[PDB]
Amino acid sequence: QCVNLTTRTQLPPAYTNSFTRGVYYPDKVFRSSVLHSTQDLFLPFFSNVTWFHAIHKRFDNPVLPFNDGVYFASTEKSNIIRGWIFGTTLDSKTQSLLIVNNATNVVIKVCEFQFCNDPFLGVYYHKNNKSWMESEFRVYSSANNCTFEYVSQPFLMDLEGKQGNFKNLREFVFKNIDGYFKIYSKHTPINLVRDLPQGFSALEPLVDLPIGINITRFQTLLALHRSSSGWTAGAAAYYVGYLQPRTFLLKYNENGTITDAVDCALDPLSETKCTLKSFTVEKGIYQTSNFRVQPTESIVRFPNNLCPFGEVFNATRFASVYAWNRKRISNCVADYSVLYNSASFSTFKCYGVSPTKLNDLCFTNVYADSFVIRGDEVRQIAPGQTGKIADYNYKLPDDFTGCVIAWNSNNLDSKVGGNYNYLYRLFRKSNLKPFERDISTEIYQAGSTPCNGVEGFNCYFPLQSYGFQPTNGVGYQPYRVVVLSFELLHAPATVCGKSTNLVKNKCVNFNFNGLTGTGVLTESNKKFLPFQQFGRDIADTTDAVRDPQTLEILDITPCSFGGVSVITPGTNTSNQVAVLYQDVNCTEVNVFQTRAGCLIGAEHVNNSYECDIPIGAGICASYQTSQSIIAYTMSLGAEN
Amino acid sequence: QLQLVESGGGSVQSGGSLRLSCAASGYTYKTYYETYSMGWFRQAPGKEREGVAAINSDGETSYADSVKGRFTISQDNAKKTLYLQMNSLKPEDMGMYYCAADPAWQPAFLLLRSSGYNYWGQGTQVTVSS
Amino acid sequence: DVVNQNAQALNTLVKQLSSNFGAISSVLNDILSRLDPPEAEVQIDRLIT
Ligand SMILES: *[C@@H]1O[C@H](CO)[C@@H](O)[C@H](O)[C@H]1NC(C)=O
Ligand SMILES: *[C@@H]1O[C@H](CO)[C@@H](O)[C@H](O)[C@H]1NC(C)=O
Ligand SMILES: *[C@@H]1O[C@H](CO)[C@@H](O)[C@H](O)[C@H]1NC(C)=O
Ligand SMILES: *[C@@H]1O[C@H](CO)[C@@H](O)[C@H](O)[C@H]1NC(C)=O
Ligand SMILES: *[C@@H]1O[C@H](CO)[C@@H](O)[C@H](O)[C@H]1NC(C)=O
Repeated sequence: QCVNLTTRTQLPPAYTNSFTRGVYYPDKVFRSSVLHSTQDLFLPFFSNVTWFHAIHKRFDNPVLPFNDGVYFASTEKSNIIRGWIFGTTLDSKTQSLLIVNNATNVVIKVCEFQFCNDPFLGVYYHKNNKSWMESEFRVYSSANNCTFEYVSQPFLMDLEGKQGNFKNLREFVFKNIDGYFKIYSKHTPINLVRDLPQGFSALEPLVDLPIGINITRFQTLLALHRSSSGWTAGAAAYYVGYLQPRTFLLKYNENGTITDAVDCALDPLSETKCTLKSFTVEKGIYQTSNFRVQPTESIVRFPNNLCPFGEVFNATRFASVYAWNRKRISNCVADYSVLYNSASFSTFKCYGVSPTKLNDLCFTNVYADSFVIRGDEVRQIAPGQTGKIADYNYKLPDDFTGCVIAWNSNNLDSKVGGNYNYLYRLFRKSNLKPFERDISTEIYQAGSTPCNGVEGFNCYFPLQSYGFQPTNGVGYQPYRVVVLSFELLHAPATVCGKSTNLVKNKCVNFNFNGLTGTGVLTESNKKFLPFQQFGRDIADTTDAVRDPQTLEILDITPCSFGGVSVITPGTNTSNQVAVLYQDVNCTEVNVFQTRAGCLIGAEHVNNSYECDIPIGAGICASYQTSQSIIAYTMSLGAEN
Repeated sequence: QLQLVESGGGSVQSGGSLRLSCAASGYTYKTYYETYSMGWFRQAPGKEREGVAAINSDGETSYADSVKGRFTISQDNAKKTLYLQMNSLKPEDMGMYYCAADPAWQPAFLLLRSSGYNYWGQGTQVTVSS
Repeated sequence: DVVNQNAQALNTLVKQLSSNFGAISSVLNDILSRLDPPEAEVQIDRLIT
């Protein structure tokens, strides 16, 4: 519940190592004495595992992740491990997988169980008539929303006193593959050599529950007993491991069990064992895989003339809605970051643009219908809004794409004399056309009077004037309205608008002038004409380049030098090896320079011997006298 | 005509943790996109309709600094449903919440101004007792 | 003739990479980073074939 542990102390994270553990049966398949390999989420050899234990003032309970899949050791003596809380986010809003056994039943409930602030199991009253009674059945608060309650057959809950050795060595492998919360276990009673768990172990499946949920966390229901405020915790430890996608080489016996299990990436000798499908390697040099120089990073060069954005947007001579000055925008740097920092706007409405890729994606033909109107008439210029503007003189179509940008200039365009020169339309004769300037300057005849210029009797003059007083309200302010229309995907893009540094002599992954290339970037010496950009080789590939931002001649040398060569003697002779990389320069990392490549882990000799293990270029290898692997030029014969 | 359905109200105390939700209705989605400029325009008893939590089509959230640090507006574009996790309601959070609509893209300094919203929802009410 | 024979063999083996083999282009990054990956699997399958 909430009673805190008196024996809780922050013990340091002792990083022990899973030596030979982590080998399980993959499925129900039998073979007879083959060397079968596979690759799956495994506990790797000689990898860190966090040492956990209990003592009379150190007793903890870590929230541990269950992301990939976990390994679990347990060196009990008197059942210090009791149960498991396999909760995803340790919440009762979702269902937490509870596993518990009080030496009666392995009770599995896929239910919503609330994690208490300090749940604890344990035993007490072990002086007279003990019978292994339990401390507190208060490891939860809520109990609801059960999909599948389950009781398996109870395992060997060791009520028998087996003290001393770690014979209660419980190996638990837990993972999920497609809703299968599988238990891969095998209780292996140890044989005492010197006090420690190490040896060749094999594990098997026990039960599966096809549930279909995820779990990302776990704790473990511990026990308390004294050889925990009133009944302390004894001396019993365990390890905690994970699962990583290693590649094993399993050897089977005659009658079922695994005999040898060899992980690949532990040393390249084991990699050679993986490749050759043999646990015993004969005498000779071999070849495991390839070598790949890693690309370090990338170099991207953005393009840098400018569109009239300090000119049209900062103009003085303006237009009207009755006749708008259609700006011609074609093949200019569409600087939309200087459109972005302008916080002086009033109404900025971008309908069908790519507003994240303003500078990235660029457009075919941009038409800026910029015209200054009265303040209230901004809400009508929209696909979906009509009225005094949209159906009278200036129609955006229903296939409109572009922005509508407005900002006020009440300090300059307002006047006591008033900006009555910019005239606007009030009535409507014909159905309004999209993107067509209606400049019909004829009297709006609404009757049987042929006006033809005169006003008065049935002669309506809708060509009215802006009253831009210096004390205008919010509806009469002169807004510098720009409806930035454009044309999308009907031409190759003309109106088109943060580069990186230059890194030479390193294996990077550049992106110069559309192509994303990879190689060590040096500087060439050729004669590039200023239009000539791409050097081609005899193999018709990219050889020598130039930055489109800064004029400079470059040279490219590709990465991924050669492959992996493995030098070994006979396995019955020795198990020390030597590493050779195929025709590389000594860069990666004893270290020798040969014509065959950079040699690793050998001794050079000022003599010459008869060739046993050849390498190349008249250089052979041998295991002579401490005995090690020496590198030497081959003896050509007896100088008789 | 583009319409919206406010919901998510609830009469709580001073410091309530609720969530708003704006169900998308209407007939016009006048854009080639499904991402829009929206915002929960609260109109308090005794104050005007004000931009409290607003977000545009790119995700630039617009907040007021008196209510900043508690609320969480999340425009779920896969269902066109605007949300506002009303966390720890101060006593000025009472009011009729209006999610407004726009088929366009507004910046961070114009999402709070309700002058450019020609499509308005119904409205939801939250009673924040002090 | 031996050296030129092996040279023409290696040059032919390199120049067959420039053939498109019925794909969009002979460059792998153009197929993998532009169009549909369930279609790029078909195209890369043709390329590897
Ligand atoms: C385990 O972690 C420690 C960090 O404390 C590190 O020094 C060590 O190399 C790791 N691996 C092994 C096998 O101990
Ligand atoms: C899968 O795992 C995540 C991570 O905890 C969890 O949030 C989610 O509910 C799980 N189930 C599904 C169906 O995604
Ligand atoms: C054959 O099986 C028996 C029992 O099943 C086992 O004891 C024996 O070790 C097996 N043979 C070999 C060579 O392992
Ligand atoms: C590359 O090899 C040359 C000699 O061939 C040597 O001088 C140089 O140091 C080597 N560079 C690296 C990085 O190994
Ligand atoms: C071989 O002899 C040279 C001098 O000729 C000496 O510099 C070198 O160290 C010797 N090799 C070894 C491995 O000691």
